[PDB]
Order: sequence, then C-alpha cells, then structure tokens
Amino acid sequence: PQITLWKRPLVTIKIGGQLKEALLDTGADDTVLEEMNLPGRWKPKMIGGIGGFIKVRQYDQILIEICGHKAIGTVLVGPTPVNVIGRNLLTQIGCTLNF
Amino acid sequence: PQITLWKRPLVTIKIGGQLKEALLDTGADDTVLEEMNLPGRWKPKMIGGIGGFIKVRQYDQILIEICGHKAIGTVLVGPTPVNVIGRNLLTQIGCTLNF
Ligand SMILES: CCC(CC)CN(C[C@@H](O)[C@H](Cc1ccccc1)NC(=O)O[C@H]1CO[C@H]2OCC[C@H]21)S(=O)(=O)c1ccc(CO)cc1
Repeated sequence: PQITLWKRPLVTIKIGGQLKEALLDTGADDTVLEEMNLPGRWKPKMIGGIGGFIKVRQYDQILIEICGHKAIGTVLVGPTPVNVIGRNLLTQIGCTLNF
Repeated sequence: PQITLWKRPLVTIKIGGQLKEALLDTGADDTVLEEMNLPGRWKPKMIGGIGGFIKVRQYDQILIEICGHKAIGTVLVGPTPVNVIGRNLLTQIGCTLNF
C-alpha cells in the first residue's frame, strides 16, 4: 500500500504470537518494541535519541509480520514510549520513501 | 525520488541560506535540527523523544528546501542527536511510505 504522513504511520504487527501497534519509522536503524517477555537469549544494549539513552534487550532472528509481510531480524525490547519498526525490517517488507 | 532504506535516508537541505544534511524520519512528528543560527523570531519549547524531553527553540514558518523540494513550516532547533525532517515537512514535499 501507500501510506500518507498526515498522521503517525501506525500499523499492526505480530511478534511472539502477539499483536501490537508500531510506527513504520525510517529514522530508526533498528526495531524497538515495548517491554515483552520473549523467550530465548538476548544481549544488553543502549540506544539513544532525543532526550538521551534507554536500556534495551537485543533479540536476534525474531519473526515479525507487518501488514501480512513477513520479516525476521533484530528486535530491541525495552521501556520505549513507542513501538517503532526500523530500517532493519522495513527493507525486508519492501518499504520505500517516495516524493 | 524513490528512496530505499538499506542506508539511512539522508538528504541535503537548505535552511537560512546554508546547506545541511538531514534524515527523513517518518517516526518524527516534528522537524528538529542541531544547534545553529537562524534568522527569525523563536519561542522556547519542549519536545520528547525515546530518552526524555529536551529544550528547543521553535522557529515558525521557516523556508526550508528538502532534496530539491520547498517547504515552509516549523523547525525546532536544539540538542537532537541528528538533524531530522519530521512529518510536518515530509507532508509538504509529498512524501509517502510505499510497500
Ligand atoms: C537518531 C534519529 C532518531 C531520533 C531523532 C532516532 N529515533 C527514531 C525517531 O523516529 C523517533 C521515534 C519516536 C516517536 C515518538 C516518541 C519517541 C521516539 N522520533 C522522534 O524522536 O521524534 C521527535 C521529533 O517529533 C516528535 O514526534 C515524536 C517524538 C518527537 S529513536 O526513537 O530515538 C531510536 C529508534 C531505534 C534505535 C536503534 O537503532 C535508536 C534510536
């Protein structure tokens, strides 16, 4: 589809057998999702933006479905105020910016 | 243009008569630039990101050209980690997400 940017580009995703809402975010290198207790191992990480850094848990090779488009890659989990789908997954669903 | 997302979507912008590089950021409601001198009145404002809130100077109705496309809108100036073009200006240049 084509998504205009009058409002936040929010979509439904499926991860860990759960549905959540997330932003298609071209400004995020990697995907960052709200606290969820995923199975498996992880590596600590700190990621920075406006206001500073938050601590997150890095999970690799996580399956995510975005608007029925399947992808698999790194997901960072932590106390983020917003779920963002980053470029690591946006590329996998064929997402471009166009003007 | 059509812009893929294997790399950061960085473009050249012109603001206040000077060229800069900035990130097309669909996850940003607003446009936030790193500290700089800008001709125009401004007002103190607060904006929140992944890591908390920062103080910015709000410049309204600023001319800014993004990748050859003209816009006139609000530009926030402050200690953002990187120059970002948010949705307030992405809409003006006719930018959409497509997949
Ligand atoms: C370094 C460039 C960006 C910061 C500038 C990076 N961000 C993605 C960005 O889209 C965030 C994503 C975002 C969206 C809502 C709330 C927090 C973070 N948007 C954002 O900060 O926008 C602010 C300006 O306009 C306003 O409207 C939203 C907040 C304000 S981020 O969330 O901090 C971020 C995301 C993933 C990683 C790991 O790669 C590291 C940082």
